[PDB]
Amino acid sequence: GIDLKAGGKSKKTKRTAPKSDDVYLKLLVKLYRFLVRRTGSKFNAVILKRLFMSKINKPPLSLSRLISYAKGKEDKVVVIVGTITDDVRAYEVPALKVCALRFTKTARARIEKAGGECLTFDQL
Amino acid sequence: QYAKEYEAQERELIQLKREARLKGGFYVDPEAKLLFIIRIRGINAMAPQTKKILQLLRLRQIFNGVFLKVNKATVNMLHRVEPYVTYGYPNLKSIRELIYKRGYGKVEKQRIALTDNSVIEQVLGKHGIICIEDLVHEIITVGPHFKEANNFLWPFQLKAPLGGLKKKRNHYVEGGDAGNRENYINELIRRMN
Amino acid sequence: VVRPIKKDVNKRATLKKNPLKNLNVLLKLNPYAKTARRMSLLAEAQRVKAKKEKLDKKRHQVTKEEASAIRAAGTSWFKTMISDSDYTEFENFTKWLGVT
Amino acid sequence: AKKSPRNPELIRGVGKLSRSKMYHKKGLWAIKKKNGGSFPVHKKAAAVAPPAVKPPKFYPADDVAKPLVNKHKPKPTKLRASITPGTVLIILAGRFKGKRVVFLKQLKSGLLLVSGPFKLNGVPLRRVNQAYVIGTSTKVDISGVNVEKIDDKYFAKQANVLPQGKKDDQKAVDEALIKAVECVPELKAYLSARFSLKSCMKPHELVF
Amino acid sequence: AVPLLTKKVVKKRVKRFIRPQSDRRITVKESWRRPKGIDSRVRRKFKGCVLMPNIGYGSDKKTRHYLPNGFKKFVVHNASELEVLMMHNRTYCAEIAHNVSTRKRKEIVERAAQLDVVITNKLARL
RNA sequence: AAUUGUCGGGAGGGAAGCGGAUGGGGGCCGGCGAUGCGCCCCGGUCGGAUGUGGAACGGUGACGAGCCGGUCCGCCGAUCGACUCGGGGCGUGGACCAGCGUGGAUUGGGGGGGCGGCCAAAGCCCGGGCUUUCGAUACGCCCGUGGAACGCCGUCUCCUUGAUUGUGGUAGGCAGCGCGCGCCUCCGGCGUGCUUCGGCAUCUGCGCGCUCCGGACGCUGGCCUGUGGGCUCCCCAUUCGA
RNA sequence: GAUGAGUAGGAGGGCGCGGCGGUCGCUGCAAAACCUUGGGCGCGAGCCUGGGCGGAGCGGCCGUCGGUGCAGAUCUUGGU
Ligand SMILES: [K+]
Ligand SMILES: [K+]
Ligand SMILES: [K+]
Ligand SMILES: [K+]
Ligand SMILES: [K+]
Ligand SMILES: [K+]
Ligand SMILES: [Mg+2]
Ligand SMILES: [Mg+2]
Ligand SMILES: [Mg+2]
Ligand SMILES: [Mg+2]
Repeated sequence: GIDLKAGGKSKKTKRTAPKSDDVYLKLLVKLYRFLVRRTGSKFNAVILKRLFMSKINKPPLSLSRLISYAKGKEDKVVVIVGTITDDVRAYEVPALKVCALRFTKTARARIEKAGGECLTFDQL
Repeated sequence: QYAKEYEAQERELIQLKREARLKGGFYVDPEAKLLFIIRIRGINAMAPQTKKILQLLRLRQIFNGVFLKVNKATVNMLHRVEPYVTYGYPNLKSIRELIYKRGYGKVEKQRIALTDNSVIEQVLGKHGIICIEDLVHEIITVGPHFKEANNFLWPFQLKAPLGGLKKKRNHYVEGGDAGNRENYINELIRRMN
Repeated sequence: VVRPIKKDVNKRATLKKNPLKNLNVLLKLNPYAKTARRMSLLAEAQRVKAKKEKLDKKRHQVTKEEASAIRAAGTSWFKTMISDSDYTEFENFTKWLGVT
Repeated sequence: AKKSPRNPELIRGVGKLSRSKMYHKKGLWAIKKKNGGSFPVHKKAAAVAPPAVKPPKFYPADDVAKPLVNKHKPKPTKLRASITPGTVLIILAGRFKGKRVVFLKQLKSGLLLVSGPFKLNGVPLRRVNQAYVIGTSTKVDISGVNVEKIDDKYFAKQANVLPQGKKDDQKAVDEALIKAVECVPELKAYLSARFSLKSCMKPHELVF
Repeated sequence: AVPLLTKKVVKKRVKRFIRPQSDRRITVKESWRRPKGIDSRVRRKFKGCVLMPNIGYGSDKKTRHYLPNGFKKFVVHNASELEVLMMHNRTYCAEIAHNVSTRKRKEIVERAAQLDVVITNKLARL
């Protein structure tokens, strides 16, 4: 015998792939698996890990909060693994470069009118 | 250089003993700085303190062996588990044979056989240990990086004793096997390796 | 930006051979073992040849006076080693112990 | 060209001399001196271009696996020290089991060439495996026996009737063998009689 | 066809795992069922009792599912289905489904002979 | 299906059945177990350029140009290639099962040698002195750089053996070492430095090779329709378990 | 590379039955069912197949659904 807990095996469970059946999400997962393997980038690793997460673990970000966080960094590409929703409490929308899994119609229209772009993760 | 150093050390010890006799006094040998400890009892029906100490010593299986630097703390820890282990002062031959035949290094928490000096260099290169002989010298002399080298060494998985044991339920002093058998651990290592 | 592709990572584990038996593995792990073995064999051959020829030298590491001092010290040490107590502290058992 | 080995081997894989002595004996210093303090550089041998193999007539649907290189090459079979030319051997197996024969030489394949002689016990020039033979202490002079032209190819099958040439060769070889045997008294009877184990005979105690 | 498989087939156990007491009670069938009784000696693995199957008996993956002839089985219902094995004749053999008629079996056999595809039961309904 | 009759096989000293291992008998199996491959000669069929025209068409580009390209058909030269076409020669070759050889891994034995430590062994023997006994002719002590042979412990090494086993399949890698690149009188010797005076990874570079070197290869035999080989099938017997 | 006990209990991956939406097939040159010291695959639930009988239908695969898996209940009915 060997004095080990559960024979030395792990007892923690984490996501290793998306539980969703979305083919586009699967393709994104393949893309970022390749990126993580062949670049060793911490950003890519974080993106890959978040691509596996459930719905409640990918909460949306409001447009007003996005503007507040992007203030002073409009030249950088803001990236969220989740949805971006419109906020009727935000009056002035600056030009922003935004990447997300999905945009609501109102948020996309407001960003495009303000002069930004809505990007997917392949474009990112 | 290491071989010359070992030979010179043995000669110096003999000369010191002889000169002490000639002067008519006594020469007290330096206390052992290194111990080799072998677990001799199974994992059944373990007391909490004994089990915890054996885990801290990295002796999780019967007939596992490990080196241990001699310290007040380590000696007091070993005193608590004395009935479950037998230990002593390893020889240069014992250490060399153990590392050569059953020496496995820990790389990324994996057990890799020491088939090349590159395995040792990858882990202990920062400390100047890049060869099996360097590792042996560090272990035997208890050098500055002894802790790193010893932790790098995976616990030795020794076979059952070739000639058996006398009685593992009694101390070595009473004619059993448990406890400190000092210089006599080397013959046990011969039979167990 | 991708790092260079790797094709030689999936190498089969090298079989472990005991250096104490085969020479090549021992030399690979420790080249000085070759010199150690050569010197040991040559020294043994020289000793055997000297013993056979019976022309061995008469070597004296220690001079005569120091050898005599060593012998005297050893004799004194052996005498104290075999020395025994007088057993005079046990008065009630003097006759039984034979001190008288 | 050096006519003697520079470094005799104390044991297998260890030389008697060290690297410095080997340098001195090989004379690398001499070569450096003669070439001007620098070793002569020799260009790598040019590889032979592969032949223009004709295109295959078939294309397999699977990629056959090429075995990995094995670096071990077999060595010649060893001959036991107890077996020397002229030694009397006891056959332990086959149709001639128990027969006592004379050993002549070891062939290239490692088998032992033996003769009865044929007249004495009916055993012809034959090959016997060393593993099925017992070497005795009895030796007979075989200096006058010539078996140079006999080798492993003598017994090769051409694939019922024994050629007369083989019989003549056996007679010629056995003439000298029998003449040598006649010198030792009772050796004729010894060779004509087979070996057998009787009651209370222990092979592990018999000396042979 | 020369089979591609080279490793020898090794079976850790060739005996069936028969249900306990199926020899005793007719109503108890042979198909394996793991005992769940609290006192069951078979469940407790008492020596000399019925053996229970476990993953340790698993076949070597290289030789798994390989028939004694060195090929793998594939059930074919018609000659059209037969052609799927054209590029795998060194690893796969065809077995004609039990319900195929003799008339179609003849055509399947002829096509397999043309394609060098091994049939395990080519003599059926002949 | 339970259950029953008949025939055939088999077993049975106060249960039967069952797990594991062989064996006897029976039953079954020919993808159960190959006969091809390469190089030549002869004969028979089918096609043969990078040349020249036609039919349709493709890759890329931009479902444009340009460039490149394959399939089929018709001709001048070229006189070659192929055939699961036939015949004749040389070489080589299969499944399974055994024996043997040389080696790797793991492991259990047997026979030696060198060195060191000890009261710098103890003892024994050789000489020089002292001592003088009851189990009567002893115990004995030291002086010699006196001499052989051990004992235990430790350590370094050589040789020789039995057993189980070959997992992988694109590497001439790593480590160590020989021959040539100089000569002589070739069991060896000749140069520069450091040495404990024995020796030393100090000079140690290339080409070609060898090995205990990134996991077994080689040879021979038996047999292939047989009273052969195999079996997870069936009935039994036996040892152990139950 | 390390490792392997499991009642109550939890979970994962699989086997099997009957329908529905699709898809690919089999069958009077013999389907289902049943029978068989024929053979084989899988650790296993099970599956594939030879032979027989039977004499009219049946199966694989992807989704999806359910009155979907028995050795027991002094269980039910029938039979012995
Ligand atoms: K039953
Ligand atoms: K289990
Ligand atoms: K072997
Ligand atoms: K269907
Ligand atoms: K069946
Ligand atoms: K269904
Ligand atoms: Mg272990
Ligand atoms: Mg106790
Ligand atoms: Mg019935
Ligand atoms: Mg229903």
